[PDB]
Formats: sequence, structure tokens, C-alpha cells
Amino acid sequence: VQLVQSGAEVKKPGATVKISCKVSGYSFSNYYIHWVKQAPGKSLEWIGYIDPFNGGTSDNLKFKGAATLTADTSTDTAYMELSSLRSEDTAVYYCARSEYDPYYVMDYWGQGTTVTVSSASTKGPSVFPLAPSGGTAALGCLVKDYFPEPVTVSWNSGALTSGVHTFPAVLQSSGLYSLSSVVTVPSSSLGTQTYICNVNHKPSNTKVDKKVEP
Amino acid sequence: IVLTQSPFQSVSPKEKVTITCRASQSISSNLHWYQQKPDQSPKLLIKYASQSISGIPSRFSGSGSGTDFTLTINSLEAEDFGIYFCQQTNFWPYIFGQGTKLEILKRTVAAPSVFIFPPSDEQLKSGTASVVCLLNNFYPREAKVQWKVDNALQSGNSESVTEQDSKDSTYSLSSTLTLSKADYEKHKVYACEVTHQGLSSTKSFNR
Amino acid sequence: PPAYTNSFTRGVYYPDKVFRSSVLHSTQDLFLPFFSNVTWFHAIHDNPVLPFNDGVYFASTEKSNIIRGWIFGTTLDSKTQSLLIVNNATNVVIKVCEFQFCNDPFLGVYYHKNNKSWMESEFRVYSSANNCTFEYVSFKNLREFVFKNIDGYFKIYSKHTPINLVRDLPQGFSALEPLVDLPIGINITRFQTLLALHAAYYVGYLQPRTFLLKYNENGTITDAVDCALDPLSETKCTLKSFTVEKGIYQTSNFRVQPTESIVRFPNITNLCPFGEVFNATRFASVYAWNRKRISNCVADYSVLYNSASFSTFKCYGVSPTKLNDLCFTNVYADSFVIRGDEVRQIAPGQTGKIADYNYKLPDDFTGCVIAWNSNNLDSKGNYNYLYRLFRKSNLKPFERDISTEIYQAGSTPCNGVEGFNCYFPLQSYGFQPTNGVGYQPYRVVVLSFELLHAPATVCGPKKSTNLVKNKCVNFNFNGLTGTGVLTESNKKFLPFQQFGRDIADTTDAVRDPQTLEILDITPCSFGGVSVITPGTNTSNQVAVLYQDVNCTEVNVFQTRAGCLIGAEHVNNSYECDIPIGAGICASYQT
Amino acid sequence: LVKNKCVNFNFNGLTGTGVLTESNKKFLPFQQFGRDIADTTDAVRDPQ
Ligand SMILES: *[C@@H]1O[C@H](CO)[C@@H](O[C@@H]2O[C@H](CO)[C@@H](O)[C@H](O)[C@H]2NC(C)=O)[C@H](O)[C@H]1NC(C)=O
Ligand SMILES: *[C@@H]1O[C@H](CO)[C@@H](O)[C@H](O)[C@H]1NC(C)=O
Ligand SMILES: *[C@@H]1O[C@H](CO)[C@@H](O)[C@H](O)[C@H]1NC(C)=O
Ligand SMILES: *[C@@H]1O[C@H](CO)[C@@H](O)[C@H](O)[C@H]1NC(C)=O
Ligand SMILES: *[C@@H]1O[C@H](CO)[C@@H](O)[C@H](O)[C@H]1NC(C)=O
Ligand SMILES: *[C@@H]1O[C@H](CO)[C@@H](O)[C@H](O)[C@H]1NC(C)=O
Ligand SMILES: *[C@@H]1O[C@H](CO)[C@@H](O)[C@H](O)[C@H]1NC(C)=O
Ligand SMILES: *[C@@H]1O[C@H](CO)[C@@H](O)[C@H](O)[C@H]1NC(C)=O
Ligand SMILES: *[C@@H]1O[C@H](CO)[C@@H](O)[C@H](O)[C@H]1NC(C)=O
Ligand SMILES: *[C@@H]1O[C@H](CO)[C@@H](O)[C@H](O)[C@H]1NC(C)=O
Repeated sequence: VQLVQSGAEVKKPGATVKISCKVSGYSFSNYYIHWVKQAPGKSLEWIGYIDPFNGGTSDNLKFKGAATLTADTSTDTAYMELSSLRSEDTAVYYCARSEYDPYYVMDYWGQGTTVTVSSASTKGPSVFPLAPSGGTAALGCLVKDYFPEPVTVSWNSGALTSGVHTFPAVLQSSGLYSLSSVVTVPSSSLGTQTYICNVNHKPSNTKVDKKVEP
Repeated sequence: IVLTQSPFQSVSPKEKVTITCRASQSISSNLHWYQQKPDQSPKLLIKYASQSISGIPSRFSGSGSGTDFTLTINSLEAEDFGIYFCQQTNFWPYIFGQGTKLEILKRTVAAPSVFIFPPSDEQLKSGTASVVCLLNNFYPREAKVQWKVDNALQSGNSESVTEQDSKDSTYSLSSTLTLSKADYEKHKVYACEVTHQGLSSTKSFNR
Repeated sequence: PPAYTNSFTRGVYYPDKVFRSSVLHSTQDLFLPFFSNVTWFHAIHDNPVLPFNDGVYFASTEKSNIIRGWIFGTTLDSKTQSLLIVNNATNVVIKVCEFQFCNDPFLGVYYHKNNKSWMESEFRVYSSANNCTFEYVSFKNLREFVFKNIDGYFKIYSKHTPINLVRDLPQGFSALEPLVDLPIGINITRFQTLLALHAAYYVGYLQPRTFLLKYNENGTITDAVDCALDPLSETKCTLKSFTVEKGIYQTSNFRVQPTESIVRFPNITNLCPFGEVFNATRFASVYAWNRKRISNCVADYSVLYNSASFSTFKCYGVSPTKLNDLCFTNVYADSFVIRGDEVRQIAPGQTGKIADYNYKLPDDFTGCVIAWNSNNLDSKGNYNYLYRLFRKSNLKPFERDISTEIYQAGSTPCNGVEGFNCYFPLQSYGFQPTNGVGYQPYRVVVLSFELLHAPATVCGPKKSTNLVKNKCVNFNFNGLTGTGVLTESNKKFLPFQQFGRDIADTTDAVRDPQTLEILDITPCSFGGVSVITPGTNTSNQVAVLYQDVNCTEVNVFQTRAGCLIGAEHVNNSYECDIPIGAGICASYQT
Repeated sequence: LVKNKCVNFNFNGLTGTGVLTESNKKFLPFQQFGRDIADTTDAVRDPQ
């Protein structure tokens, strides 16, 4: 019904990403919580279903991360801590509530846990303005050189909203991500108004705030 | 427990699309279905292959016969598009269907809106010069982004996104021309020429 | 970025407060090993967080005394005890005083005013300190410190000492006496220094090296020799000497080390008959099921993959991922047929129709519940299958109740026949092809096992890996445990045999149960290490002799005595000088 | 503190039994004990 999970990660191959999936909106104990692996550029692939009362869990052979689904009854959290990590263990892992029988019915999974598993470090953006060319000038920010995904690019810390059309990042020559967030701005607003993209990248603890100027 | 789905089916509005989950070897009556819009929690369309779980529109339907397991979807709407997954049940752990990406025709083709940008003063200063072209509200999601350094072709360092799903059920595309500040200054016009259904556009910032 | 350099001999300190004289003393204590990487830094025109590790080192080259501060701890939010040290106008000023931190803790300096540099209160290093569990008050030059948390004692050492060198740590040796001990009790995991903002400084990391130390008359450490530095410096730690006179010594013992490991369990042959359970055409009913014990077999859990397999494979006792190497003791597959929705009624912490009356498994039960649909097969329908609809109470764990007695609903005795308020407890399921999936009989097995705590009979299925030869490995063959070098052999082992052995009773061979063949064994290597040196009166150049080995596992030569590294072979022959073995005598000449 | 006389003692937590004397052995400012080859406590220093 509802599942809250672990945060975004960049994980060493061989390390352990511990993905908590905490039960809200329903009862942890009445449902197998399935787990599924969506990697970037891939489809759903089974890893394992947990049982909430039963620590023993069927795990996928396939890719085997020695995945151990631990059923936490205090916090109502089905954990998937995936060992044997790999660049293909970079993935969005959906914990999937389902019945405790050989009835497997899973509708709203976890919101998804976007976990990179890679040797690369967690890196945020290097913020930059975009320079403009009836009365609408084209300016914005090209986000730069960050890792991993995702990134939410706000504007003026909530003081700029409308006109923004955000274009998710390029996979670039470095295998990294440059996205261009652009707010369509008036020419009369130029010089009387400040345009600052606030580009947050969580895994790397990076906040850089910068002005967009003509 | 082996099944597979068609990689995608591109169908047209008001047409019906029955999406195929075809299981290998043994099969049980129970099977399940999905639509996943990209990068989102897969939402269960069908239950036991005979039952659309509550909350799933009447156009999404399901059935199965032997190895065949079908998600019958009817009268496509331009907003509906997603990736359609199925689940083998029992008979040992499962292969989720590889998904059906829904590409719906009759959506509105448009000339991609070019927001083209030079490197910021701090991009030029630092030495990393990115000339940034952007492509907006064009259907289908297609381009060949040809960066023109002056009028010449740029064979390397020009960046190209694969066109993506936007909020409007349109398709947005980014392209940046990455240069040194030296490569930026000495060529006047960096031209974004985007071949869309065979039709290039022109917008540029004179460097 | 770090720009490294070479530690030389720095970072030797008095490990305690004892005094001695002219006595080489081997102490094993965290030091800065000789000749290692030292992460270097600047103050130019820069003081990040580092690891604290087990200890640290430190230095700096100050004409101007710009590097004045230290901030250690776990966190730097104050949720630890936040250590601190500050040095003000030569006045030592310490604290542990704990505060909220900041991003660029620093110290201010100004250019050429009456008060030099001003910003003596600059000191926005954090917000404000609160609870203080200690307090105190008080290139030309060189400082050196050492910071190590041991037994809640964060030590310090130091030399404020003059130099002439700009570029790096000077080459030279000066001991570090302790200054302080603070019983702070933190565990520092990191730290940061604090500059003076308008000055190089170093870092090592203390390691558990063993030094030979030479105290002098006055008891000031004059010199040291790391033990583990290199071949020679282990010969000085053996002799407790700084003068190693000519001839062959002996220091260490090198042992080749296992590559990975080898498990071996017999493939094929026979196994635990999971199939003779699972594919039995008719399982027993639910009121009376099939308990078939499984004993003394390599488990068959492999083949359970390729088949119709199961409606679910669900393990209530332990993870199936454990089962593979998990060693059972008393194995019981519970083989019976039930209706579909009752697989939900076979599990721990479960009630319903089945779990109450005709079949029972514990709520602490140890095993795995298995079922799969017999719709395809058992039905024709199938009346061979039945359940007990009523009993007077709820079952105990593992009581098969085959009693056919009629359940008496009312007060009037039934007299062994049905009637008013007399219910036949045993109700069959007709399984008709026109009834749905929930009514389908599922063909059910449950592993019922003890886990540990009984002697070894059944193990998990075969983890037996592939086999590697001519290469030092670790191994286990069917309960034979040992480490050695497996090869092919020619010793014809007896068909009904298993081990070879040897005259000292030590295992000399084996047989591979998966493909029967005769593998020798052989210890890893051994050999001792013998440093062959001319007297340190002459040269620090040494030539190591790894004895009694073949030269791989290590300018190399090969002897009859062993693997000799660092002495060029010579086709001459001279009188013996330093005898090695088997008639090979080294010497130092060109 | 009595000298040239076989006594018993506790020094600062150090204990042992021997004949204390006036010694010329130069100790270190921060060094508590002295010692000798066998780890046998030898020289000490009166704290007071
Ligand atoms: C040193 O401090 C650290 C953190 O305050 C402690 O280290 C943790 O120890 C636990 C197990 O005891 C590990 O699970 C953590 O991963 C460790 N964290 C880090 C950062 O290493 C440690 O307990 C302290 N030392 C002692 C002796 O207690
Ligand atoms: C010291 O640093 C160098 C890098 O130049 C590294 O190669 C070397 O391994 C380090 N020392 C040791 C003992 O590993
Ligand atoms: C130096 O430290 C002492 C320690 O209490 C303090 O009293 C003094 O104000 C500090 N500053 C100066 C300039 O002495
Ligand atoms: C030993 O102490 C004397 C004190 O008179 C000093 O002169 C001498 O330098 C000391 N020894 C060393 C090696 O420094
Ligand atoms: C049951 O028979 C099938 C053949 O249809 C076989 O593949 C499978 O291994 C058998 N099951 C067991 C447990 O032996
Ligand atoms: C091991 O397996 C192979 C093929 O799987 C078989 O030929 C061989 O006989 C097996 N070993 C034994 C001892 O049965
Ligand atoms: C040892 O060294 C001294 C000088 O340090 C030298 O005079 C002497 O000859 C050397 N010993 C031998 C055996 O040569
Ligand atoms: C040394 O190892 C080689 C294998 O590289 C072997 O052929 C040779 O016989 C070995 N000799 C001895 C003395 O171990
Ligand atoms: C010693 O002499 C033989 C031939 O007499 C030659 O093959 C060999 O290489 C020589 N050894 C060295 C170390 O030069
Ligand atoms: C210790 O105190 C005594 C008197 O209380 C005095 O005679 C002696 O000189 C003092 N020594 C030191 C080192 O403080």
C-alpha cells in the first residue's frame, strides 16, 4: 500500500548496500514484500520475496548478491541488504508488498530506491548560469559533472517556479551527467530579478548556489 | 520458470493493444501484469492473469491460455504510455516480463524549440566550454543533433542526449557542445541543427 | 591534492616513561614506520578532514608559527566529545570544550600593524563551547607531534627543533618525549587542523611496527631500527645489535598461503532422494501425511530447480540460501496433498481449518513448506484425497492423527454409527477439472529438520567446487580437512578406500569422489629465511636465502640449499667465506 | 626517605624492596623509573 525505503547510494563492488523498506499504509506482517531489480536501461528482474514473520526468504539465483531479506517487526521494515555488489547492482530496487501464500500480488511497490553501485565517488554539480541570446530571453543553468542520479534542480530556492522546463541529464563523454534546466524569462525582468538555480545532489553532500546573468 | 515479452509494441490511439506475456515450459493459471512509466514504481494491472486488480482502468484487461498470458489494452491515450511488465507465478522464482514500451502514434509532431546557450563565464573561465542546445516539445522522440562549429562539422566533443519523456507527454532533448574556451572563442557561430523526421532546425548563439 | 614525500626516520618516541642506558631495547609499539608515504599539505596564497586511524603523526616548518590548531573527534557536530588544542602567542591553550562546528574553522592574520596580525580573537571556528571535561592554559624551525588514543589516553609528544631545510622533512633522528596525557575518553575517528589565515605540514599514520631502540648513557634515544623494514633490519632485531657482523643469520619463516579453498562432496553416485519424495505420484493425505526421514546423503536440493517445481518454495525455519551449506541433522520431508488455500494454513503463526485439526507444524517450526499443483495429474475426480473436518481440539506439533473415530457433536452416544449430531470427521475433496485453482490439490512437502544440535548425518547439498592442481590451496574433501598442494598422482588407491596416508600417519593423498582419481598432497613450502650479510661494518647490502624452496613463491639464483635472492651466481670457485649450504659459500667481493 | 638501609617502599604506585642510595645516574625530566637489562626496577626518583 505504501513503502518508504533507503536513500540513494553509490556502492563499491563487493560492498553491501543496505536497502531498508519500511511498511506504512498497511501491515508488514500480513504480506510478503517482494523485491525487484530495475537497473538503469534494464527491466524488472526478480531478486527475492521476504516473509515478514519468516526470516527465511527465497532469493534469486541469477544475479546473486547473497541477498538476505531480513524482516524487521519492530519498525515494520523489510530489509534488502545486497552484497556482491556490481555496476549492474546499480539499480532501482522496488520492494513489493504481496500476499503470504503462493498468491503473489504486488501493486504499489516501494517508491523505488535509486542506488548506484559503482567504484566512482559521489559527486555533485558544478553550477553555472546560461547566457541569453517579444521580450523573452533564454537563460538558465547547465548542471555539470555529477554522480549519481537523480538530481532535482530548483530555482531561487523556491522564489522562481514558472517558465521552467527541465531536461534530464546527458550521459556525457565522461559517463557523467549534464542537465540543462531553463526557465523562460521576460526581458523586462532582466536586471530587476535574480535567477539562481539551486542544484541539489544528495549522495555527495553538495549544495552550490549561483546567479544566472545576461 | 522462464517467460518473455515483446520488447515493445508501438500502437496508435483508439486502437487496441493486447500485450503478450508468453511463458516457456511450465505454466500456472496465476499471472500478473504491469504498466511502468519510466523510472517509477511498477503498478500491477492484472492479478492471477484472470483478474484486473481494483483501481486499474477497464481498458487494461487480462487473460491467459496455457503458455499464453495477455494484457489486453484498448483505445490508447497519448498520456497512457509506459512499460508493461508481467509476472510468472509459482513454478520456481520468476522472470518479470521484459516490458512493453508504449509508443503511441498520432501524438503531435512539432519543430523542437531550441534554447541554445554558450558556456557560462565561469565555464569559459575554468576552461570547460559547453555550448548548450535544447530541444523541446517534439514528437516522436527523435533527433540527429548536428553541431556546427562555424559552418563546419564537429566530429567530437559534441554531446547528445537520447530523447526523453517530458511532463506534457512531449519529448525534450538536451545537447551541449563541449569545448575548451579556445575552441569556443575562435569559431563565431555554434549552430544547433537538429534533424527531426528529416527536418533540421537552426538556432544559435554567436560566440 | 596530496603531494607525497618520504618519511625517513621521523616519528620515534619514548613508548613509556621508563629510563635506560646504552641498552638496545626491542619494543613493539605503534610508530611511524621508517620510509613510508606521508600525506603532505600546504599553506599557500588546505586543511581537510583526515582519518585519525590508530594514531597520527604531524609536523610543520614554521618560521612564522602559522599552524596553531587541532580539532579531533568522531563527528564534529558536538555529538561526541570534541577535542581541541590552540596555541596563542606561545601560550599553550587547550580544551575539550564542546561546541557546534563550522565549515572553514580558521585563524585570522593581518599585515603589518602595531598588534602583529591582529585577529587574535578571530576564532569563528565554531559557534560556542559548552561542557568541558578538561581544561588547561599557558626553513628555520621544525615541530613534530604524535597523537594516539590508547586506553582513553590521548597522548602527545613533541620536539620544537631547529632545522635548515625548505622542501621536506630533514633526514635525521630525534626522539619524541611525551608532553601530556589526557584522560578524555573520546574515540577520535578523524580530525582537522586549524591554520592562521593571511607553512607546510605533514601527516603519517602510526602502525604497529616493532622497533629496535638504542638508548644512550643519558637515556635519550639516539637511534632505531625498524624490524620489518627490509631483510637486513630483521637481522638487527634478532641480534639486538646495530652492528651485524659477517655471516649467515636466520630471521623469519615464510609460508606460502592458500589460494582459495576446495570443497568436495560426491557428485551423482547417490544423494538424498528429494525426487523419491517430491515426484511420488500420490502423496499421503492431509489428515495422515508421509514422514520420510532423509539420512546420510549429499542433499539433492540442486535438481529442485528444473521441474514443474513448486507452487511456492517457502522456508519457515531458515533461509533456503542457507540450506545449501546448512547441515541438517534429522531431515524430514513432509509429503502430502491438500487443497490450495490450505498452503496458507501450513506455516508458523497460522490458524484455520487445516492447522487446527488434521495436520500440524509448530510456530517455532524449523523447515521449508513446499507445494505444487496436482490439478494436471491427480484428478481424473480424485477421491483418494481427504481431510479431517472436525476434531475436539487443536493438534500438537508432529502428531499424525489417523484415527477414524466419528466426531460426536451431541450428548447422545453415536454407538460407532452416524446419526443426529454425529459427524464423519474425514471429508474428502473431489478434485474435478471444472473446479478452480484455489480448489486445486497442491502437492505438498515440508522439510522438517533440527538444524544443529544432533550429530552430523546430513549436510546441505553439495557445495563441492572445481579442483585446482599444482597450486597451494586450502581444501576440504568429504570431511577430510587440510591444507596442501594438490597434484595428479600415480598411487593406485583401493576402490573401497578413501584416504592415503604416510609413515608418520599424516595424510599423504586423497581420492576425488566426483571423479575418482588419486591426488597427492604436499605442505605449502616452509623454509626459513636466512639473511646472508657481510658485516654491517662493510655494507648494508644483504642477500636473502629462502631455504628449502623452489623459486617462484617469492636478481634470483637457485641453490641446492634453497632460493637465494640478491647474490649473483659466479662460475668461479673460491675458498669458503660465508657458508650457505650444500657447498655454496657467499662473499662480498666484486 | 632513609638511605643506605634495607627498607620496603611504595613510590607513586611503584613498589618493591631494596636499599635506596644517592645515585649520580642522570634521569629524564618526564621519565619516572630507571631500569636495567632484566627489566628489574633499578633507579627511581623521589617525586616530592
Ligand atoms: C571508535 O569510534 C568509532 C565511531 O565513534 C567506533 O567505530 C564503529 O564500531 C562499530 C562496531 O563497534 C562499527 O560497526 C562501525 O562501523 C564503526 N565506525 C567507524 C567509523 O569505524 C568504535 O566503536 C570506537 N572505538 C572503540 C574502541 O570503541
Ligand atoms: C607509497 O605511495 C606510493 C605512491 O607513489 C605507492 O605506490 C606505494 O604502494 C606506497 N607505499 C606502500 C608501502 O604501499
Ligand atoms: C591566550 O590564552 C590565555 C589562556 O587563558 C588567555 O587568557 C589569553 O587571553 C589568550 N590571548 C592572549 C593574547 O594572551
Ligand atoms: C648527556 O648529557 C650531557 C650533560 O652533561 C650532555 O652534554 C650530552 O650531550 C648528553 N649526551 C648526548 C648524546 O647528547
Ligand atoms: C520430477 O520430474 C521432473 C520431470 O518432469 C524432473 O525434471 C524433476 O527433477 C523431478 N523432481 C524431483 C524432485 O526429482
Ligand atoms: C560427476 O558428473 C559427471 C557429469 O555430470 C559424471 O559423468 C560423473 O560420473 C560424475 N561423478 C560421479 C562420481 O558420478
Ligand atoms: C671494520 O671497519 C673498520 C673501520 O670502520 C676497518 O678498519 C676494519 O678493517 C673493518 N673490519 C674488517 C674485518 O675489515
Ligand atoms: C621448480 O619448479 C619448476 C616449475 O616451474 C619445476 O619444473 C622444477 O622441477 C622445480 N624444481 C625444484 C627443485 O623444485
Ligand atoms: C657458467 O658457465 C657456463 C658455461 O661454462 C654458462 O653456460 C653459464 O651461463 C655460466 N654462468 C653464468 C652465471 O655466467
Ligand atoms: C615539594 O614540596 C616540598 C615541601 O612541601 C618542598 O620541600 C620541595 O622542594 C618540593 N619539590 C617540588 C619538586 O615541588
